[PDB]
Amino acid sequence: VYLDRKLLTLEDELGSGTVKKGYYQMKKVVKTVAVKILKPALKDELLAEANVMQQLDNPYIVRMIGICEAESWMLVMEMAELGPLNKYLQQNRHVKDKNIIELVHQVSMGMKYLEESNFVHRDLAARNVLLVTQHYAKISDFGLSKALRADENYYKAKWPVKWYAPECINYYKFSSKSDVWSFGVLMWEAFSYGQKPYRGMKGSEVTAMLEKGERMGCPAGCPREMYDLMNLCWTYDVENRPGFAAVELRLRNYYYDVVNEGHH
Ligand SMILES: COc1cc(-c2cnc3[nH]cc(C(=O)NC(C)C)c3n2)cc(OC)c1OC
Repeated sequence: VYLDRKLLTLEDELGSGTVKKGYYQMKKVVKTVAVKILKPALKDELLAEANVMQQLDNPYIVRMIGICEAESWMLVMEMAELGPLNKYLQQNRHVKDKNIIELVHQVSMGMKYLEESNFVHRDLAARNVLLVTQHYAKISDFGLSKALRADENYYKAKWPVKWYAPECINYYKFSSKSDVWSFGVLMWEAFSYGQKPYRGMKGSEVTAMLEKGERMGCPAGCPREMYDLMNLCWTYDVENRPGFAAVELRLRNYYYDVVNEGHH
């Protein structure tokens, strides 16, 4: 959890606090890492972030190496060389539909685990799915994430409104079902090859559209089954909206179906 700064080697910027690629000399190897670096509230956020990641043990969730205090406060995590899913698909338009399915199923597996762990993510978007390889996705960015109280199935709170469920907007209530809503948006982005959802619309206009029972259209080349899954994620009523255990299963099965044809 606590790291020796002199074992860390930063490069002179992935994004902009800032995220920078670095090297942490480990027990025997040198490990490539991503380092989140800050510009009191800001410092406690980072430790809260680190506390959440510490509690999570799953192949489809970014792993924290530890925290560092030097020039600035620094959060050191495993590196995802291919970066954010939305950018990847934007620059790689010929990624196959099967490959996209495989990646979003991987995200659902990570989310299924987060649910069983009683954590809400609250920033689940394609920008926060990071690619270790073209066939290996991990969930990142636990800056807004909350551990649910033992006696509550939701957390009561700028928001990424286009990814938030009606109950988040209407009642400030975040649950795993809210994350499922965000996952639908993320699915939409993945099949739209990393285009922004609700193009040209303001936050308030989105809320209005959703209130009328309208949902985003089926992306070009997206299988009807995956668009059916998207819309089910976008179930307005929280009770009728599926959980991640159901979602992961629907994706597991349809991925295995598609794989079977790739041979047939
Ligand atoms: C390889 O290209 C990029 C890679 C990354 C990146 C890679 N590995 C990571 N591990 C934890 C991260 C992390 O905490 N990321 C937060 C920014 C979500 C994180 N971000 C981020 C990028 O832009 C943000 C990139 O595009 C230049």
